[PDB]
Amino acid sequence: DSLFPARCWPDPCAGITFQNDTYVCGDPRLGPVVLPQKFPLNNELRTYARFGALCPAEFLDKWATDVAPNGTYIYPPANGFALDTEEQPILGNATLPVGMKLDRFGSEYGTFLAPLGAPYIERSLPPSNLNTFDGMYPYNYHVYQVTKEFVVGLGPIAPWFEQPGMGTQFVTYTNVLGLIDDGYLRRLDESEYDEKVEYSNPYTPGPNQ
Amino acid sequence: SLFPARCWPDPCAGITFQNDTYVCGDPRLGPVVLPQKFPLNNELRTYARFGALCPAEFLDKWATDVAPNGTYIYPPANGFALDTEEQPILGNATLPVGMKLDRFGSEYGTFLAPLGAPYIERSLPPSNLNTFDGMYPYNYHVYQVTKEFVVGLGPIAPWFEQPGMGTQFVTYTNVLGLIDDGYLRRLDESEYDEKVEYSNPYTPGPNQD
Ligand SMILES: NC(=O)c1cccc([C@@H]2O[C@H](COP(=O)(O)OP(=O)(O)OC[C@H]3O[C@@H](n4cnc5c(N)ncnc54)[C@H](O)[C@@H]3O)[C@@H](O)[C@H]2O)c1
Ligand SMILES: *[C@@H]1O[C@H](CO[C@@H]2O[C@@H](C)[C@@H](O)[C@@H](O)[C@@H]2O)[C@@H](O[C@@H]2O[C@H](CO)[C@@H](O)[C@H](O)[C@H]2NC(C)=O)[C@H](O)[C@H]1NC(C)=O
Ligand SMILES: *[C@@H]1O[C@H](CO[C@@H]2O[C@@H](C)[C@@H](O)[C@@H](O)[C@@H]2O)[C@@H](O[C@@H]2O[C@H](CO)[C@@H](O)[C@H](O)[C@H]2NC(C)=O)[C@H](O)[C@H]1NC(C)=O
Ligand SMILES: *[C@@H]1O[C@H](CO[C@@H]2O[C@@H](C)[C@@H](O)[C@@H](O)[C@@H]2O)[C@@H](O[C@@H]2O[C@H](CO)[C@@H](O)[C@H](O)[C@H]2NC(C)=O)[C@H](O)[C@H]1NC(C)=O
Ligand SMILES: *[C@@H]1O[C@H](CO[C@@H]2O[C@@H](C)[C@@H](O)[C@@H](O)[C@@H]2O)[C@@H](O[C@@H]2O[C@H](CO)[C@@H](O)[C@H](O)[C@H]2NC(C)=O)[C@H](O)[C@H]1NC(C)=O
Ligand SMILES: *[C@@H]1O[C@H](CO[C@@H]2O[C@@H](C)[C@@H](O)[C@@H](O)[C@@H]2O)[C@@H](O)[C@H](O)[C@H]1NC(C)=O
Ligand SMILES: *[C@@H]1O[C@H](CO)[C@@H](O)[C@H](O)[C@H]1NC(C)=O
Ligand SMILES: [Ca+2]
Ligand SMILES: [Ca+2]
Ligand code: NA
Repeated sequence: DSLFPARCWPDPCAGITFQNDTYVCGDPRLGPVVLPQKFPLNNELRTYARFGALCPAEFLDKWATDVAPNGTYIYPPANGFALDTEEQPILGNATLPVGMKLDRFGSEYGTFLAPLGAPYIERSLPPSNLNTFDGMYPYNYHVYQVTKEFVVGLGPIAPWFEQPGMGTQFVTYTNVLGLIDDGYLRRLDESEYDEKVEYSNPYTPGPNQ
Repeated sequence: SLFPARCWPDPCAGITFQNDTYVCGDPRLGPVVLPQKFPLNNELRTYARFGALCPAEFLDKWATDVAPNGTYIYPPANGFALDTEEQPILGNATLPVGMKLDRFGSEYGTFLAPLGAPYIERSLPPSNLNTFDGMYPYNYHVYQVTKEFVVGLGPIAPWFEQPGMGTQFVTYTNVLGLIDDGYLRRLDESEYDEKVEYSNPYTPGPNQD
């Protein structure tokens, strides 16, 4: 393991402007120095090489507008859905059933979720989505459960940010907070997603029903 | 917990013993011994193999019979998730050279997932963890694309008491054929035992010209 690929030593942070010691190389775009060590977060991050095989400045050079602190991450086209052979996004409008569990790295003003437990690398997220903004939600990780059916854009996640992607994303037409407001999602606390059976599916009916 | 606590005292009630080393002596219920090492143990960390059901309940719901002659019933539309009009969500997509895929199953089949996808994201029955070739414990195979080729690519519908919602790659030619024609190569476990080997070096960064 370790924070950087072995090639990056002895100066892995060369080219990075230090800003704040909470983050890798002092740069919030490179995510937090400290990573989760409890289930399920550690399970979702077990396959996560933060910069792939790149070093920090190469990673920022590739995926952001500038290695300097003013550089912003560039996001994939077509809302990050994987593209078919004709460059069109693969997705469909789909009804999320009551009982389905969803999770998300990001504030509740966002519109992108994944099925509960998807690996971080399946989400094609940059390292900064693991930064903590509310101490009640370390690593900006939120878990929800569908309390009333609603329709979302549903489809595969394109590779991005030096990761393979290919999770499924749910792109909502109301942001998360709005969906909670209107009774479509409820928040789950950690006791509701800390055992294996709580990842299983009781709501989908069988073929013989 | 192998069985949900609700199934005690006698979880194997209704199951006919057939073969030892399988849960309740029934190969449809998968092996007793589950994988002990990364990445397989990472892929099964969220797997409750019957959900909240007891073995006979699970077979009654998902197979044609609890008796040994029962066979698992599979989801329609080749297991793709369905949109609000009951059409499968998928597109034809080019898999790029370098992409890593994996699969629980034999090389005569056609369904793969992105390397590292959780077992519950694949909506597979317990018997896809059965070992048929000691060279491949749990029938777990990993591949890398060596020449680009087109697959059906889409979200995985929930089935078998699991949420699904990984992405599946549905090949037009079985795995063995694709290896033989030079589209896939087999990976040794040494080639997927480190986090960096799950990252993506082949997808290019956005154009900034
Ligand atoms: N296996 C995974 O890891 C996986 C990844 C992503 C998604 C999925 C999910 O798998 C589900 C399908 O399961 P199934 O066992 O049918 O897959 P697979 O093993 O690839 O087989 C495909 C078809 O090819 C035929 N055939 C396969 N072997 C032989 C053989 N030795 N001899 C003769 N014919 C054979 C047969 O029609 C079979 O149904 C589907 O619902 C899908 O959602 C799994
Ligand atoms: C690094 O900066 C943070 C402040 O960052 C802001 O607040 C975060 C919650 C998040 O919104 C970031 O994106 C923001 O840029 C410092 O956090 C403060 O730390 C002081 C410690 O003296 C503490 O008193 C305050 O409570 C913190 N402020 C907030 C708003 O939480 C942090 O200390 C900085 N790191 C270092 C090493 O100084
Ligand atoms: C599971 O076992 C069966 C054999 O039947 C079981 O074992 C007996 C010793 C006895 O205890 C029975 O009551 C059990 O039900 C295997 O089926 C045999 O397979 C071989 C090789 O393929 C074949 O030559 C025999 O004809 C088969 N016998 C029958 C009755 O079909 C079966 O292969 C085992 N399955 C697994 C996954 O191990
Ligand atoms: C598939 O098998 C079931 C169950 O078979 C019985 O139980 C097994 C464990 C073993 O002991 C078999 O030899 C048994 O016949 C069949 O279910 C029927 O179960 C009823 C229950 O009242 C019993 O009366 C019958 O005799 C069985 N039916 C027959 C013999 O026609 C089931 O029929 C089998 N599969 C199909 C497609 O019918
Ligand atoms: C995806 O493309 C297939 C056809 O792709 C060709 O055939 C495959 C077997 C494989 O060799 C590919 O590399 C080829 O490019 C479409 O299948 C056709 O669909 C139409 C209408 O749905 C049907 O009438 C044709 O007979 C199908 N062809 C075959 C050979 O079955 C498929 O529709 C495409 N899927 C999407 C979502 O665009
Ligand atoms: C972004 O900022 C660049 C200059 O940043 C400064 O120089 C670099 C080398 C670092 O030392 C950094 O800490 C400094 O703040 C500009 O050259 C560039 O044009 C700016 N980008 C935009 C889009 O304006
Ligand atoms: C999904 O629904 C939204 C809102 O109703 C609509 O704007 C969009 O075109 C639909 N997309 C598909 C693929 O049906
Ligand atoms: Ca719990
Ligand atoms: Ca290795
Ligand atoms: Na070096």
